[PDB]
Amino acid sequence: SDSNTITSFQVDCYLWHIRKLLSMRDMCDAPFDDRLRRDQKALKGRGSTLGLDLRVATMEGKKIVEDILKSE
Amino acid sequence: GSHMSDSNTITSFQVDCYLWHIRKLLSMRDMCDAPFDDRLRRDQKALKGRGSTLGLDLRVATMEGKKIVEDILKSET
RNA sequence: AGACAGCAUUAUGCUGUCU
RNA sequence: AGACAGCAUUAUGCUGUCU
Repeated sequence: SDSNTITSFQVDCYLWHIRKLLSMRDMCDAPFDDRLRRDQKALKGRGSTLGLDLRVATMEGKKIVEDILKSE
Repeated sequence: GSHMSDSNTITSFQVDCYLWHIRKLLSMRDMCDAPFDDRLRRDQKALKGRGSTLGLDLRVATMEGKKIVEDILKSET
């Protein structure tokens, strides 16, 4: 395993989760939803390549993002 | 005369600006991999083009995006 | 050699926004 | 009709992780 690869996957999962929440509240435009769909497929493959549950990785990404924002 | 776009087009741009800022922080702390930086560089380009088309300053949209992201994260239940 | 993701360029099809 | 961003598919060149 590569730390930065893992970290970047978990962070990408968390930001997808934020984007998904925006889309579910019907607050995004169609190209935003198009990127949502592309990235969802992409994260399934990245997670499977890494042997990581996407839900757990999303939770870890949240922790990471909170830390890097706290350090601002 | 001139019109600002629909609400959702502006919201998506502001959210993307703010999420670009979060991603950039990860890169500046050397916590990302190389493809992640590749996407960072692509999207910084695209966001400048979008902001120009929209008549919006991405530095302002970033701060708006910050508020939108926090209001939906707090409201998440 | 394979799996996976991306970037760049290309061609084709399309979506959105603005004018 | 144009500008911008994107999505899909194609081709070419790369980058990264894993086996």
